[PDB]
Amino acid sequence: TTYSPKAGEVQRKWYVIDAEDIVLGRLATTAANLLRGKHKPQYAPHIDTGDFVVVVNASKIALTGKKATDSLRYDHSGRPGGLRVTSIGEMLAKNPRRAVERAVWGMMPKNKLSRQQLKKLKVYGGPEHPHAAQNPQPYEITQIAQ
Amino acid sequence: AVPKRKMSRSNTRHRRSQWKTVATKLVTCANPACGEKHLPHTACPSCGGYGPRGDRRQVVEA
Amino acid sequence: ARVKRSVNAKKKRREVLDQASGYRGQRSRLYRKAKEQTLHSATYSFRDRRAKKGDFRSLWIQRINAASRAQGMTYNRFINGLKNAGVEVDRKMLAELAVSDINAFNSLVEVAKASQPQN
Amino acid sequence: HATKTRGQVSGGGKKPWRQKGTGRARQGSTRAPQWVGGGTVHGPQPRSYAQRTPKKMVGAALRGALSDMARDNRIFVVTSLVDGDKPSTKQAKAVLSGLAELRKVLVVLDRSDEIDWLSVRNLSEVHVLAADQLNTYDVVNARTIVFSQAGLDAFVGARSA
Amino acid sequence: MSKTERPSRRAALLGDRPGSYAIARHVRMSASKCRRVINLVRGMDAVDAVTMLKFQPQAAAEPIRKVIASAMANAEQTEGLRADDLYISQAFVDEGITMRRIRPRAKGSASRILKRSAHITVVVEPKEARQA
RNA sequence: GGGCUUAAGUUAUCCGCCGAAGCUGUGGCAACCUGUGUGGUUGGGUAGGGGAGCGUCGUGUCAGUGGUGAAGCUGCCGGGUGACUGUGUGGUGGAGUUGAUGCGAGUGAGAAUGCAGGCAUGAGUAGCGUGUGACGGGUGGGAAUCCCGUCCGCCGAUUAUC
RNA sequence: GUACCCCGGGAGGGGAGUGAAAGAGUUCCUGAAACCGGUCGCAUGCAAGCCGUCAGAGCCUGUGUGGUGAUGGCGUGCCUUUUGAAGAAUGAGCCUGCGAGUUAGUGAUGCGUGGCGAGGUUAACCCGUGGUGGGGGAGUCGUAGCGAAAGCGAGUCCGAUA
Ligand SMILES: [Mg+2]
Ligand SMILES: [Mg+2]
Ligand SMILES: [Mg+2]
Ligand SMILES: [Mg+2]
Ligand SMILES: [Mg+2]
Ligand SMILES: [Mg+2]
Ligand SMILES: [Mg+2]
Ligand SMILES: [Mg+2]
Ligand SMILES: [Mg+2]
Ligand SMILES: [Mg+2]
Ligand SMILES: [Mg+2]
Ligand SMILES: [Mg+2]
Ligand SMILES: [Mg+2]
Ligand SMILES: [Mg+2]
Ligand SMILES: [Mg+2]
Ligand SMILES: [Mg+2]
Ligand SMILES: [Mg+2]
Ligand SMILES: [Mg+2]
Ligand SMILES: [Mg+2]
Ligand SMILES: [Mg+2]
Ligand SMILES: [Mg+2]
Ligand SMILES: [Mg+2]
Ligand SMILES: [Mg+2]
Ligand SMILES: [Mg+2]
Ligand SMILES: [Mg+2]
Ligand SMILES: [Mg+2]
Ligand SMILES: [Mg+2]
Ligand SMILES: [Mg+2]
Ligand SMILES: [Mg+2]
Ligand SMILES: [Mg+2]
Ligand SMILES: [Mg+2]
Ligand SMILES: [Mg+2]
Ligand SMILES: [Mg+2]
Ligand SMILES: [Zn+2]
Repeated sequence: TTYSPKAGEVQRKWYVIDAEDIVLGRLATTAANLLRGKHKPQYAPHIDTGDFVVVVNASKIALTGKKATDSLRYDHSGRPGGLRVTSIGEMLAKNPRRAVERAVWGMMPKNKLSRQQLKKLKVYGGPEHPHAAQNPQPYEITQIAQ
Repeated sequence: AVPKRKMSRSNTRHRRSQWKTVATKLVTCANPACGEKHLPHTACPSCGGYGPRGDRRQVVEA
Repeated sequence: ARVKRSVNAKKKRREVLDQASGYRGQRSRLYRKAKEQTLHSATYSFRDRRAKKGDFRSLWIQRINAASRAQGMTYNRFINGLKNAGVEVDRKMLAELAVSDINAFNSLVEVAKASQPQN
Repeated sequence: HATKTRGQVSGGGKKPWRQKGTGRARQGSTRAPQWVGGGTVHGPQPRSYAQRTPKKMVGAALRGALSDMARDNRIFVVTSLVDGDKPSTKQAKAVLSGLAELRKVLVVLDRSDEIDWLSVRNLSEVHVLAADQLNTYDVVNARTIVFSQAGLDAFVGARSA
Repeated sequence: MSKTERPSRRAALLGDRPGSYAIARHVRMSASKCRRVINLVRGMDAVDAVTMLKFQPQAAAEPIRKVIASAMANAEQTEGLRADDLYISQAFVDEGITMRRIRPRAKGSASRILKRSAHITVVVEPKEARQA
């Protein structure tokens, strides 16, 4: 019988990513991987084994090309003529948490568990966060060679 | 119009459970010699009386 | 020789309604609906018995990847290194090690590293 | 054994309702076979089951049935089973050449062995036959055959080489 | 078979526990309309239940009340329990015989009318059994 | 789809990996052919052809069996490759019926806007068929709806009488 | 065929009696399913569901097997009829019962099997009042074919004894 985690068996850690000059896609892939515990040998798709990810400097996220103006985010209220459009630059300046959360949510399985795990992603546009009681540890986005 | 399909047991019971009443509340007669339950702001069936303990009046000869 | 159908007929109905003994609504009460659902259940279970191999292999591969990336090695390089080293431990036991005996898994990671082409 | 077809059931002459417009299935009669009280489709009708078995086959089968228990030494020949009037007790005692169980008494004619026939009639473990009515079923059914002398004479004279 | 304790209503409703019960069978009222009142009456103290049912506007309050009273009376005769220390431990309504009738509609049509009945069962126990 | 040019884009090349019920491994089953002590090949399937069986009822025979409890129904614990099933074990039930081998079928139902019965859904929903009743007392377990009385209203070429 | 007592206007019930059995109480043998409920265990009020299947925590139970099942993957009913249907093509509200390849020919034509064999077999009918057994060979198929036929015949016909 293959190992399966039991409820609260796997401990969930707190991490803080400094999103200064980090591309939005890189940050979102890394955050989605951390939130779902994909870096752990005790991974299970049905049990939340992921960690808490705090992202600071979310207003300084890097965008390449003309994305800050030409890359659009859409919302619809459901009633006719109820479409709103904004750009990712204006989202990052105005509501960086919403921008980062949209980018991360697009990168997770469309689940009930994923909706629960996205609540662990705390996003702040400034360099400071209020979660010093949880002692988030720094996380560096890095690649493994070959 | 006419129902398109048979309603499921879950939905039928969901709607049907709301067809219900409430229990009548009842209050004790203020008359010491009656002490029987009656409706609030209603004359007592057992003694036909109404009012507080001090100033009682007879509403029904029953 | 007039025969009555009930004694022979109720046997399959009892069987099917026993197989449908957790289903929701008409599927657990009526023989025809339960029969349709048991047809679907048989198709689903035959398909999932074959897909179980791939599902469990995917889970093992993910766990092996996670445990070998903590040692600075990707899964593809780890598997190629174990193939070149001659250690034929399959992904089921590799994942069991990666969860239960992480030191043995890390030693296997070192074995795989030493057996890479390095080119 | 007989049943009634849809034409033999009482009534059912007229169409129950109109072909179109009623919202009901099309019916032509009330005695159609899918109706409660309607006709039976392929139910039994009177028939005879007698088969035209070749004579040689019947004779050979009776021969083999007799031989099976001639080689088993279960065939006995007696002169008679009773003296005088008709007792069942006396020939019941006499048929104890074997156990009184599935015995067949082969006597001659309906008159030459009237006394023997009436004696063995009530034993209920004895099937009594005339020699001219020997058949395979009664021989394969029997555990012993007890011929009377004249019964064996009649059987051997009737059929032989 | 050749086993003891043939099944009985008391063994299934009480089972050697003190208390009693009553059944009103073939009450010419629908089971749902009786249940609308039985749900109110279940679990209550028996005297409170009968006094409340004296004031309940529903038509099913008069049958059910009688049943409760009968149950109480039974408990006062086979068990020696008093009426004021009894509570309605169980209460349920089952369906009885439903008569078929015809109501003539327009255009030569006849619609079906179902006259439903109900069996009302009430089981009363001493108040000390409420938590035990 | 998220997101991607800091390619996760195109392109050439090299090194790995993932990926099916394919192939290999291991453990069962089955059809045909073949030397007849290796085994080989094969086993998706509608119309359709061929082969072999499960269950129901009646029945010859044999062996039985049943109030120390048959049938039927209903649980639990098992069994077979399938129809299915136990000679396991209860409950209910109250008079039949089991196994072997043959014999005969009114022998198997999910559907025909199929037939009969019973019961759901809509739903405590629509309707309760032109309208004027009110009060006092009585009867009664129970009264808006019964009886009596008093007010009031209604028909009156008819809500009258024959 | 339920005396008598209790609640009730009654209906109904509860005690009690008769009975082997009354949960055999006249709606009376057995008493299935749909359907209707009471009780207990688990789950369920952030969730998109052909309602299952595989993976799977937790709880209850543990009669160490069973109930439920958060959560993850996969997953568009059944039948008919179609090139193609989850189909917004047909039919089906549900359950129980019933409802469609049969029977007759000394029919036609095959096959399996048994008997007899250059032969096989009887029909009506007769005897057995005792039946499923015996007789009955009239007929019928095989025994030689070819030709319109006369006819000839291992040949015959078209043909000229080709
Ligand atoms: Mg709804
Ligand atoms: Mg595979
Ligand atoms: Mg006719
Ligand atoms: Mg006609
Ligand atoms: Mg008839
Ligand atoms: Mg009319
Ligand atoms: Mg294969
Ligand atoms: Mg095949
Ligand atoms: Mg076919
Ligand atoms: Mg015996
Ligand atoms: Mg039988
Ligand atoms: Mg048999
Ligand atoms: Mg049939
Ligand atoms: Mg059916
Ligand atoms: Mg039907
Ligand atoms: Mg209803
Ligand atoms: Mg309402
Ligand atoms: Mg409505
Ligand atoms: Mg309304
Ligand atoms: Mg209304
Ligand atoms: Mg008046
Ligand atoms: Mg006037
Ligand atoms: Mg008596
Ligand atoms: Mg019983
Ligand atoms: Mg009955
Ligand atoms: Mg929730
Ligand atoms: Mg979706
Ligand atoms: Mg076709
Ligand atoms: Mg077409
Ligand atoms: Mg449709
Ligand atoms: Mg549809
Ligand atoms: Mg059509
Ligand atoms: Mg329809
Ligand atoms: Zn009072």
